[PDB]
Amino acid sequence: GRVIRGQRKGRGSIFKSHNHHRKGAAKLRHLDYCEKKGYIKGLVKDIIHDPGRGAPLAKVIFKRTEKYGKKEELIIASEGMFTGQYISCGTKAPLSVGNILPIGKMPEGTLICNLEHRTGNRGTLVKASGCYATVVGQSEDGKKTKVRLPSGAKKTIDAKARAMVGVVGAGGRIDKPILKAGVAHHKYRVKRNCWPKVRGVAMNPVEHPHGGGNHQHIGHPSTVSRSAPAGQKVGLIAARRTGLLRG
RNA sequence: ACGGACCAAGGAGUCUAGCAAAUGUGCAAGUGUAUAUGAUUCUUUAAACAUUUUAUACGCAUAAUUAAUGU
RNA sequence: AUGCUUUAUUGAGUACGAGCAUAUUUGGUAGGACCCGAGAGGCUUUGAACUAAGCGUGAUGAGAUUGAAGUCAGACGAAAGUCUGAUGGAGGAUCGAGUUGAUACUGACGUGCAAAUCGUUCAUUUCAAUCACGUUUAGGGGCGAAAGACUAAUCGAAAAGCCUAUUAGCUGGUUAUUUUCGAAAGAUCUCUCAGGAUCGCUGGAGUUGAUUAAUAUAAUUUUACCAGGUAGAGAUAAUGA
RNA sequence: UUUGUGUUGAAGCGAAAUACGUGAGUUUUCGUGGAACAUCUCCCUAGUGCAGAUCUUGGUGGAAGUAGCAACUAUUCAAAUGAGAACUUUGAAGACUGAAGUGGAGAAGGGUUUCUUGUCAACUGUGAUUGAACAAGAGUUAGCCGCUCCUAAGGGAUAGCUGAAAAGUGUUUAAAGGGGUCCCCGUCUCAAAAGGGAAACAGGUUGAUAUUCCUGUGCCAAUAGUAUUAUGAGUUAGAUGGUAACAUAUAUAUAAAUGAACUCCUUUACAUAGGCUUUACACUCGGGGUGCGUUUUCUUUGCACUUUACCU
RNA sequence: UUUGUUUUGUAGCAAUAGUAAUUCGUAAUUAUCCGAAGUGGUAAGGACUAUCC
RNA sequence: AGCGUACCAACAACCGCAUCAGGUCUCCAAGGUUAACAGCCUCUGGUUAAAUAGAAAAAAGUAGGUAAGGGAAGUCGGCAAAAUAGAUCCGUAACUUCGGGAAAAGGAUUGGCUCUGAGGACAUUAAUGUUAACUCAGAACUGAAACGGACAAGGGGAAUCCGACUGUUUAAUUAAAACAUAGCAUUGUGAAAAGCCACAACUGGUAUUAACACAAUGUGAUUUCUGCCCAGUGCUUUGAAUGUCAACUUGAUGAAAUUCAAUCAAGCGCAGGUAAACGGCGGGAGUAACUAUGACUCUCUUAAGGUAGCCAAAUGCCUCGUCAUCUAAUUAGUGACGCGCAUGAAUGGAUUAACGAGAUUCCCACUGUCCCUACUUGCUAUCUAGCGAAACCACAGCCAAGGGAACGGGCUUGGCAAAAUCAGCGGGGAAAGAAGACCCUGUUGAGCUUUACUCUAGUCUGGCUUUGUGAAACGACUUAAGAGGUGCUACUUUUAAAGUUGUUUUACUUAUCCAUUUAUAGGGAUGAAUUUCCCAAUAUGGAGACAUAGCCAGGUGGGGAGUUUGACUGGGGCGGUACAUCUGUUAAAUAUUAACGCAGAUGUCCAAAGACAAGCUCAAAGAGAACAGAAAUCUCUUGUAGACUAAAAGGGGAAAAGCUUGUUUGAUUUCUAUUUUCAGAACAAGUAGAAAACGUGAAAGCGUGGCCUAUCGAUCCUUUAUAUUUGCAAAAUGACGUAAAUUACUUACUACUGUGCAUAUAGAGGUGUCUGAAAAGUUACCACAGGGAUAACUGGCUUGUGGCUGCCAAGCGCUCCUAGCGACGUAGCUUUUUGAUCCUUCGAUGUCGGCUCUUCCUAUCAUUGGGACGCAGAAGUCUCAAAGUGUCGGAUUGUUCACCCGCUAAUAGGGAACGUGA
RNA sequence: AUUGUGACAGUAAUCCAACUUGGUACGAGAGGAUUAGUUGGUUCAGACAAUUGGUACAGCAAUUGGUUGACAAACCAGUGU
Ligand SMILES: [Mg+2]
Ligand SMILES: [Mg+2]
Ligand SMILES: [Mg+2]
Ligand SMILES: [Mg+2]
Ligand SMILES: [Mg+2]
Ligand SMILES: [Mg+2]
Ligand SMILES: [Mg+2]
Ligand SMILES: [Mg+2]
Ligand SMILES: [Mg+2]
Ligand SMILES: [Mg+2]
Ligand SMILES: [Mg+2]
Ligand SMILES: [Mg+2]
Ligand SMILES: [Mg+2]
Ligand SMILES: [Mg+2]
Ligand SMILES: [Mg+2]
Ligand SMILES: [Mg+2]
Ligand SMILES: [Mg+2]
Ligand SMILES: [Mg+2]
Ligand SMILES: [Mg+2]
Ligand SMILES: [Mg+2]
Ligand SMILES: [Mg+2]
Ligand SMILES: [Mg+2]
Ligand SMILES: [Mg+2]
Ligand SMILES: [Mg+2]
Ligand SMILES: [Mg+2]
Ligand SMILES: [Mg+2]
Ligand SMILES: [Mg+2]
Ligand SMILES: [Mg+2]
Ligand SMILES: [Mg+2]
Ligand SMILES: [Mg+2]
Ligand SMILES: [Mg+2]
Ligand SMILES: [Mg+2]
Ligand SMILES: [Mg+2]
Ligand SMILES: [Mg+2]
Ligand SMILES: [Mg+2]
Ligand SMILES: [Mg+2]
Ligand SMILES: [Mg+2]
Ligand SMILES: [Mg+2]
Ligand SMILES: [Mg+2]
Ligand SMILES: [Mg+2]
Ligand SMILES: [Mg+2]
Ligand SMILES: [Mg+2]
Ligand SMILES: [Mg+2]
Ligand SMILES: [Mg+2]
Ligand SMILES: [Mg+2]
Ligand SMILES: [Mg+2]
Ligand SMILES: [Mg+2]
Ligand SMILES: [Mg+2]
Ligand SMILES: [Mg+2]
Ligand SMILES: [Mg+2]
Ligand SMILES: [Mg+2]
Ligand SMILES: [Mg+2]
Ligand SMILES: [Mg+2]
Ligand SMILES: [Mg+2]
Ligand SMILES: [Mg+2]
Ligand SMILES: [Mg+2]
Ligand SMILES: [Mg+2]
Ligand SMILES: [Mg+2]
Ligand SMILES: [Mg+2]
Ligand SMILES: [Mg+2]
Ligand SMILES: [Mg+2]
Ligand SMILES: [Mg+2]
Ligand SMILES: [Mg+2]
Ligand SMILES: [Mg+2]
Ligand SMILES: [Mg+2]
Ligand SMILES: [Mg+2]
Ligand SMILES: [Mg+2]
Ligand SMILES: [Mg+2]
Ligand SMILES: [Mg+2]
Ligand SMILES: [Mg+2]
Ligand SMILES: [Mg+2]
Ligand SMILES: [Mg+2]
Ligand SMILES: [Mg+2]
Ligand SMILES: [Mg+2]
Ligand SMILES: [Mg+2]
Ligand SMILES: [Mg+2]
Ligand SMILES: [Mg+2]
Ligand SMILES: [Mg+2]
Ligand SMILES: [Mg+2]
Ligand SMILES: [Mg+2]
Ligand SMILES: [Mg+2]
Ligand SMILES: [Mg+2]
Ligand SMILES: [Mg+2]
Ligand SMILES: [Mg+2]
Ligand SMILES: [Mg+2]
Ligand SMILES: [Mg+2]
Ligand SMILES: [Mg+2]
Ligand SMILES: [Mg+2]
Ligand SMILES: [Mg+2]
Ligand SMILES: [Mg+2]
Ligand SMILES: [Mg+2]
Ligand SMILES: [Mg+2]
Ligand SMILES: [Mg+2]
Ligand SMILES: [Mg+2]
Ligand SMILES: [Mg+2]
Ligand SMILES: [Mg+2]
Ligand SMILES: [Mg+2]
Ligand SMILES: [Mg+2]
Repeated sequence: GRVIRGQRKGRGSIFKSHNHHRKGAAKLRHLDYCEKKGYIKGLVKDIIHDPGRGAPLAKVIFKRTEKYGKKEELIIASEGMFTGQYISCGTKAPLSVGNILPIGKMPEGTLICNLEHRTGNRGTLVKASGCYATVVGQSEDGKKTKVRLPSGAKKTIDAKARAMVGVVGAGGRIDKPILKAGVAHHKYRVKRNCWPKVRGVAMNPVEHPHGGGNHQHIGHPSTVSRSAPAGQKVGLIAARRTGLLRG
């Protein structure tokens, strides 16, 4: 047989990310003395667009505290921020949209985004456009905070980790029909080489488990086990259930 | 039924190991001078000549049979 | 126990030794093995000047048609709203040169101009558009809007050199004269039925005999003796009609 | 081993014989040839005897003076040269290409095919005096056109870590290297003759080069120390005008309006579609001047020329 | 510092160059190089409007 | 400063083997007509050359043009060609996703010349002057009624099938209904200990990412829908109640090696979920006031019994289904019907405007497709001067028949047969090209698949090491309180003490691992910014002896590797076993003898159905005896086997080989000579005997399985029996046994000597392909060596079947065998049907039908001349000589065949390699 | 060089209609021949061009675009139409 299409992606030759015009990685600010004792405030200079990403980025300027000079950050922007705005980051910053606070000082019900799942991590969890989380519970002895992730899962975090108040901007962009093949050609042109897609039952047996036959059918159960080797896991992977959902 | 338009040159049961039968030769209860060494051997000679100054190198034969101690 | 005894059975055993060395020929075995002949397998290297996909930097598409939202004006109407004229320039919109392709004649040619060309006809031109140079991906691997397609006239596994004079129960060939003898195409076993081993049929060596109109001998008769259930017959004898 | 032939002609080859043998073959004559050749007296030895294998290499036939020498509209008259002109040169005709040209200028690829002179053994599928064939000599000139410098998609390396090595990765805890006077910054190197980017124009000139040569007029970059003269400005440690938007150094030449560490910004620097508008090049009309053409008839007529670069 | 001009200059380069003509012996002269408008083919600049999961 | 600078850029300087009609990237761009850088003509610049020229000019070709009357009658099919086209002014249906359809369909006009009208700017005063530039309307005249005059330039309409649309594809035979697509649905994953994927290892891709994300599948716009089944196969969830399931570990025994036990791994099992997972979704019988039908009922039965829909559909064999319509005539088209061989719901069902170099039917226009051909132009062909190849070639080229390897140029017998040469042509040379690609064979391959055989990367699970420091709690070996029984003894029975060892559960930080940074302040209270108080004196943060890593062990594992997938055979395959055996016959009177010949049997059975002895006589019939009868049990007569003897068939058997009794284990251990098959090998199955111990009978005797002919198995390995026989490579193991003697290394004698293993001899565990390999499929993507030893055509022998012709006379014909016929039976002929066979061809004889063209036959349809009738005439029927002359136009189908509409004089049947593809 | 003989080989014509005979023969009626004659036609064969039609790069005329200054005369657009 021949190596399957999904196996070739791990070599990373024509399947690497398309990133010529991207603007940089979005991080929080590095944890230091100011955000551990008081707070520090930086000024929003511009909201810009990142070619591969749905959400927009804010360009925000802080003033160096250990030397004379200015410093730059790129941060996922929450819906409501404007150019000319001052935001404040630290353990003692007030509760307002756009500030960055430790999650252990937020009351129950607050909507947060751009969260650290470990302290000092510089933000990993809630980042896609239109997404938010919810603070659901606080530990009685401190030290622990409970949140509800966009997928619906519940997760307990260290209570010193940081997050931004508000929701990710540019929300609602999965409600417009794409409606044309060329529109999707332009969409993935700036992401990676994953489109269009030929389906397995239309191939020959050498190159897919679904190939061959005189009638274009699968011929074997399409739910495969978690333990199958690389060239064989191709249908529905370790599915607990199939068919239309009814609840 | 297949190969062959014509002419000249080339073109296919051999070599080595190991066994047997047949036949020629030498000696004969024996037979074969191994590897070496010797010599008034040294164009030929890489051939030929020699054998350690009641005489235990080795092979095959002179005795068979049995899993075997053995006989 | 220095085991004994006629027993019976077995040995490639014994009963006053024949062997060893050496030419040559022939037979069967291994080797390139009488000569020339695969489809394949393995080890190590070369190629993206063609073509496939991604990426960087640049360049290119005569002319014409249609007329979306927005805007100005006029007419109705109690409100809500509705009618007519112009302006405007949207769309994987329409026709069509060039460019990019290849529907039909199942046309020409088919010892071609050409190892895919020529003529007319046809599809396509603001977009999933076309071209150049640079750059990434290398063989059981790559690339594929998917035809087992393409990867230098080579792809249901590229090209180059070695292992290698690989192996073939199968096709083809196998070179001076005269003289003498002269077949088999049955049989047994066989992953055996286009093969092989074994018997039979043939040749060549050698000894023992006969050479005494004898004896041994004979695909022949005669004399003596033996065994048989086919042709014929029977159905009033058995069985079955 | 024996015993023989040859310049008074060996081997080989061609045609033969009142010749021998059942036969394969021996033997001899004449011609050509010009230097070696046998042994049958008996033995030894081998890469030792061809009609074929779509056998191997080389040479030669019938087919046969045959198939054929058909795209791209098309040729004619006279003269020169020459041994010899349908396809070399000159003049006169009739025509084609028709700016999306067999017109001009470059890239990839080629490497002297370029030029002048000579010249025809072979080639230029008919001819050939022609030619990109053959021979002998020549010809390519830059501060301003390019490369060279920058960085891109990317390639190769360093430290470390893997692996027997060959090789694979490329900061993954390097006392990394460099630069601003001791302190700061901080891996190296290559990859674009269409992307970024100091600076030039016109006329003339050769058989063959030209924004490169000649003539004239300009521009850009660089230029160390010491003095001396000259130009100009400023305080007698740094000038003025305007209410403002902002402006001012015109000396051969608008050259000078202080400003260290440290810090911020701008230019380089950027997609597509649609119409409106401006300037330059292009084309056209009517006057003036100059040359040419038609002219039985008509035509104050038909055609050509009437130009002006960078730089200040 | 105000006017039609006393007046020149193709603003300098620049006519000394180029082009089209007419003469003079086997290289020199001389004359011209100037008045008003249309069409929109190509190129570049300007101020704008629109499109993008 | 250094390096480049000539020339070509295709037209002969480049690549294509060449001076090849091919391929190959950028910039400049005039006049006329026009919307136009289109087409046609022209000025500047370039050229007048092409591997040749002259003459002639017929067949045939190739590229073109025209054609009276008809108008698709041609053909599989309107293939090719024709018709239409620019602008302006009118007029436009069904249907529809309201955007379209649309250039729908249709109608009228257009030259030239002479005129009229309408559209701007500027500067002096509603007046006056100076000046453009191209468009658009109207009118009169005019001409062989012509005018987008050349160039350029849509045919349209009514319907059916498929795909929604723009897009993509097999470079060089397939451009599509195939792929893609938006829309819809399902699955996995909260992260540097995560999902999917790469790598030998170290390390990487997605990732400059974070559920509105990345990854893996299916279906394929909109509209309206998406039924029932979790039994099977997959996937997935719970676990010490729970069976099975490794290493390690612990215990018991033993001199030890061993041996025997026990225990919370994952898997499977047990118990659930899931169909927009793979997939599935029934028969029989009766019944309503005429028939017919079956709302209704009864019955078998599944995990569930095909629901909404839809149909002789690109899906229906029968089939050219039945009805209607379209035509003159319809295997075609459309609309209906439905027990549908074998329709059906994201394997998507049913529809659908717009779109398409997609598949089909009809209508108008148009025409040389056709009736039915003719004429004409260029370039070839032709003759000449120059120049000048190749394929192919056993030898060569007239026929008829014969025989022959069954189709001859050569052989036999005949016909005949007279130099040399030019141009055409396609009957033959079973013509050329290529070691047949279909079929079979080979102990020759390869690609692909899987619940074929054997393995393997990856992945999941357990142990040991890496691996340090404290604590607690439950066990278990080591002690003390008992119901009982047992023959002192020998064993379970109640609650803390013993030292150690173990599960498990926590705490610590320094091993180990991860993250962030410029390793930049010890814990609490849309200007510029640089020369306080209290509390204590490993860069930081997060995990932590768990991960990770190394060795070993178990599960899963077509993702991957290697290999296999019998023989016979009226071709192979499917069937069967004729593959190891046995009875009768074919078998031709010794013996042997074939076929997928004929009628059958075998892989067993028996403590007696084996051995011996004695007594007895069987099947059946007749007569007779209470219930008793056709048959119960009793006597008597007759009785050559007509019974019985395990199982096929054949042979044998009467004081027995059969039945009934009595006693028994000869169905026992060892050895020879030999018969059957046959090589005169094995196995196996038999015959005659010898040595030993026994049974039976009074005894002579008989007995080594079954009255005779079938009833079965090598090497290697394993397993139990036998022995006064052996071994384990320098030696010993009963035993210092028995006698002496010591002052010890003393002397002599003996059949009998550790665990475990090996070995000799005998039986058993099995190979049925039976003289004995551990073995699944597919190839329509295909390879190689061969085969006319072997299939798919023509030809050859045969003639069952197919077709045609005879003989006899029951009966038909009102009557009457034979005008015309002829049942029950019988003899032939032909090779225009289909079979049977396998002789020729597999280093190749082109495989259906039509079109075209010639010739042959007669078994005569018409035309010529006759005979007979159940013959008035007319019209016909049977038959003789006879092959001279004819034997058509169309609708449907690829058709041969068939069927219908027509005309005719009649619309006969056949052959020539199933005549005829250079 | 003219005119001839002619062995042998090839060979060619075919079928139909109407009318008269005749509403006759025959027949109860209904119906209704043969044969011969006349005038035409189908298929085939061998020629031919007075008439009709087809054909055009003899010829004459008309005309679109372009080009010679105009008229006249012409030419190009592979045969412009
Ligand atoms: Mg496919
Ligand atoms: Mg597979
Ligand atoms: Mg499908
Ligand atoms: Mg052969
Ligand atoms: Mg041949
Ligand atoms: Mg030779
Ligand atoms: Mg000898
Ligand atoms: Mg060989
Ligand atoms: Mg192999
Ligand atoms: Mg390339
Ligand atoms: Mg590319
Ligand atoms: Mg379009
Ligand atoms: Mg073509
Ligand atoms: Mg063709
Ligand atoms: Mg396929
Ligand atoms: Mg070989
Ligand atoms: Mg003889
Ligand atoms: Mg053979
Ligand atoms: Mg007998
Ligand atoms: Mg008889
Ligand atoms: Mg000699
Ligand atoms: Mg000499
Ligand atoms: Mg030889
Ligand atoms: Mg030869
Ligand atoms: Mg010729
Ligand atoms: Mg020439
Ligand atoms: Mg032309
Ligand atoms: Mg021209
Ligand atoms: Mg043009
Ligand atoms: Mg030259
Ligand atoms: Mg020259
Ligand atoms: Mg020549
Ligand atoms: Mg030269
Ligand atoms: Mg420069
Ligand atoms: Mg880079
Ligand atoms: Mg560089
Ligand atoms: Mg540049
Ligand atoms: Mg030059
Ligand atoms: Mg130069
Ligand atoms: Mg040059
Ligand atoms: Mg080459
Ligand atoms: Mg060329
Ligand atoms: Mg040429
Ligand atoms: Mg012609
Ligand atoms: Mg005409
Ligand atoms: Mg006509
Ligand atoms: Mg028809
Ligand atoms: Mg027809
Ligand atoms: Mg057509
Ligand atoms: Mg329509
Ligand atoms: Mg489509
Ligand atoms: Mg399309
Ligand atoms: Mg193709
Ligand atoms: Mg095609
Ligand atoms: Mg599809
Ligand atoms: Mg999809
Ligand atoms: Mg659909
Ligand atoms: Mg289930
Ligand atoms: Mg378990
Ligand atoms: Mg199925
Ligand atoms: Mg139904
Ligand atoms: Mg239908
Ligand atoms: Mg029809
Ligand atoms: Mg079904
Ligand atoms: Mg369903
Ligand atoms: Mg289905
Ligand atoms: Mg010619
Ligand atoms: Mg030749
Ligand atoms: Mg013949
Ligand atoms: Mg022949
Ligand atoms: Mg003859
Ligand atoms: Mg022929
Ligand atoms: Mg073959
Ligand atoms: Mg072959
Ligand atoms: Mg294989
Ligand atoms: Mg496999
Ligand atoms: Mg077979
Ligand atoms: Mg006999
Ligand atoms: Mg008897
Ligand atoms: Mg008895
Ligand atoms: Mg018995
Ligand atoms: Mg066998
Ligand atoms: Mg056998
Ligand atoms: Mg296979
Ligand atoms: Mg045969
Ligand atoms: Mg017959
Ligand atoms: Mg042949
Ligand atoms: Mg052939
Ligand atoms: Mg043939
Ligand atoms: Mg008749
Ligand atoms: Mg008849
Ligand atoms: Mg035929
Ligand atoms: Mg026949
Ligand atoms: Mg053909
Ligand atoms: Mg045919
Ligand atoms: Mg033929
Ligand atoms: Mg006429
Ligand atoms: Mg005429």
